[PDB]
Amino acid sequence: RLGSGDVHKHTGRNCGRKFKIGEPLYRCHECGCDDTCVLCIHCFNPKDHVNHHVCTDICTEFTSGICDCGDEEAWNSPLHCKAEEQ
Amino acid sequence: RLGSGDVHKHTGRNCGRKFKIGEPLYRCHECGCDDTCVLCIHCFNPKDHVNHHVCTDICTEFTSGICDCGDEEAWNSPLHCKAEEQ
Ligand SMILES: [Zn+2]
Ligand SMILES: [Zn+2]
Ligand SMILES: [Zn+2]
Ligand SMILES: [Zn+2]
Ligand SMILES: [Zn+2]
Ligand SMILES: [Zn+2]
Repeated sequence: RLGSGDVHKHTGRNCGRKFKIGEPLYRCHECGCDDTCVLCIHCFNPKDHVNHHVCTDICTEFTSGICDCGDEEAWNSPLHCKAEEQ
Repeated sequence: RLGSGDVHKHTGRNCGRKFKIGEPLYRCHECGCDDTCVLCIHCFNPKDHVNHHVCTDICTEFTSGICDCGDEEAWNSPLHCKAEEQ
């Protein structure tokens, strides 16, 4: 047996979650390679960002925008996905 | 019948969660009345802080420090506890 983890765990791939209208998300000035790099609520790990300038958002329009957790091109440091924590 | 909510829901009182060593937490420059006002991970709601300067922390020492969610003396605006969201 092996217990199941979080349904948002995505070890081995990019998260790719598509945001819905009204859904919040996170940005980090220091970690994001640019101001389009974002993390969904299931992925953002506060432990990765102590003393960083974090800025939340809410998706307010139909977008093809997606969570960049697990996309190393989007981040300046390793992230530790919150959904991987047990 | 009425379904149970989140075990961290604390409608009607202050949260009061005591942080453990290694536990992350949140601060908001604009919302906190001072730099001692904090929110635990179960309470911090990103929807309350769009375009605010949010700063995470990790508790690194034995403290009597506690989450201030639901303590109106600690905040400059109404918060909407994440644990109340269904
Ligand atoms: Zn994600
Ligand atoms: Zn992730
Ligand atoms: Zn960061
Ligand atoms: Zn709390
Ligand atoms: Zn709360
Ligand atoms: Zn705020």
